[PDB]
Amino acid sequence: APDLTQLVIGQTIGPLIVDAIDEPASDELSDEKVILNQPSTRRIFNLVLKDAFAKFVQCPKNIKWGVMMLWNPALHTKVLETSINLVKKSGTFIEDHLGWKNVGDGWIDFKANVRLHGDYYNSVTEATSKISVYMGIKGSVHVATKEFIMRGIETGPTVWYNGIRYQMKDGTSIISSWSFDEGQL
Ligand SMILES: [Hg+2]
Ligand SMILES: [Hg+2]
Ligand SMILES: [Hg+2]
Repeated sequence: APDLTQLVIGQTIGPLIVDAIDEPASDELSDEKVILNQPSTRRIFNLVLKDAFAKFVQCPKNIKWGVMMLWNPALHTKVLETSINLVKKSGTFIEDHLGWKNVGDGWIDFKANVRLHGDYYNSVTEATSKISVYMGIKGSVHVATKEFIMRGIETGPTVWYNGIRYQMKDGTSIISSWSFDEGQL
């Protein structure tokens, strides 16, 4: 297990470089009447890390959050399920800030800064680590028809692992792939 607790910006550690070191329950979400009456979407955030990162820090390659987002006059977020690699019930999905406007025909266009978190327990070291994903999302909602369109991720996703932002040694992302498609776990 590498010691990742005393790092500085710019350092190389194994196959990685350190880019940064200072990381930045409503009843409504569980009421099928609210879900019926409001624009909502159920999505999976599927994260696949590169092998060299995953093996080095001893964190599994594939992490998934099953989430819901709901628009309710505003943007409400909830983790429904996580992949079995994350500590049970440790997943969180939070909206930090939101901007929106009416664009006519009863549509609203929005951008939000959101973050996912979860804990991972290493059974060899018996230590728990924190995974964080920051992203800026864009969407559109139509309250009358209850339509919620996810129009993509504009900033991020940016992964922090135990409060450190890594890149590969060659400056590329530690992420192999990600998706934020409709679905549930
Ligand atoms: Hg990880
Ligand atoms: Hg907010
Ligand atoms: Hg990670």
